[PDB]
Amino acid sequence: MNIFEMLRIDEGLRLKIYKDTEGYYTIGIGHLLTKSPSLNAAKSELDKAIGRNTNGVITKDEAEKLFNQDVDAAVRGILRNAKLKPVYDSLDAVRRAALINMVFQMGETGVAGFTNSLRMLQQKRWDEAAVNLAKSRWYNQTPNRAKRVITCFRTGTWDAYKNL
Ligand SMILES: [Cl-]
Ligand SMILES: [Cl-]
Repeated sequence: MNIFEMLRIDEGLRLKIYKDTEGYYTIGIGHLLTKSPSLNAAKSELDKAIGRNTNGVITKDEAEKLFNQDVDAAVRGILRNAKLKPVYDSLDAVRRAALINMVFQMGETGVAGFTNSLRMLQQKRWDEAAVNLAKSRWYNQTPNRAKRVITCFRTGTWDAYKNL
């Protein structure tokens, strides 16, 4: 198991423009296009991202290329973020993957806001951090995914993703 496989399970793969859990235009493997309510604005972002006139549909290869970029960017956002970097550096491989997942989903800013959970992760107080992470909009809106990520923080294993 790895970050790519993990996120592929969490996000799925769709080759046509679609709406995410928040109603935002997205495509591929959870690649957010825009928060604007207009499909045309979404089509425009897509063409700009892919480099061609897409008509809202992409190939698998195209989807995978956006995915590669997005993971890379998440990692880089973590390393450049003063609050996130130290956490990330303190964690083991599985848990680092969990932090990347949250950043991929909610952005560097959103995660950097989980101040208390971050402090707990850094201190390696696993059960306590899992309980704190659950007291969030994130958990209440996407509970199954959140439970999977949280299990990773709690146990340090990929158990929640094995079967899927
Ligand atoms: Cl892009
Ligand atoms: Cl979910």
